[PDB]
Amino acid sequence: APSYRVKRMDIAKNDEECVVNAANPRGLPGNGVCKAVYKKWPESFKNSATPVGTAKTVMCGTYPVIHAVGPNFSNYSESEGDRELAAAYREVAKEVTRLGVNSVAIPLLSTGVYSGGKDRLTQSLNHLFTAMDSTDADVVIYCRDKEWEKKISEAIQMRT
Repeated sequence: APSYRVKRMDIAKNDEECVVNAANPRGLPGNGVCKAVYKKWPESFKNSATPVGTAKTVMCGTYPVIHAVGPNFSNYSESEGDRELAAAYREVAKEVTRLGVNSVAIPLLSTGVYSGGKDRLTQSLNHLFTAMDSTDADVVIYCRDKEWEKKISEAIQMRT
């Protein structure tokens, strides 16, 4: 079983053994988290395009960057987007297990510019939990908003 913590800081500064990028299907530098990952690990974007609902790892030496493509809710129904978001997280979990890493830095997928204007903290975080519960990794969730940090921490505390 995994452990979970939350940090309010730039995920490009993580101290974990791998990072999950909030990637786009074209493999482009993007904005937000995706652009912060591109700035720190630009070589991880070599042939990183992957479809919505999937994850694709590009290694930077022995440091994995796991590009996870959540849906943009502006282009999906709520129910189809929800399924694709759950799927992206399941694919992250499978990659984390395959890579044998002890810890993983992970942002909340399909928030911000992919959220369709809606607050998707609970939705996205719950799909993260469901997927990562199948691993034994130390999971560190990264956010930038102080209010989201508090809500993620409270959600973590009331699972155990």
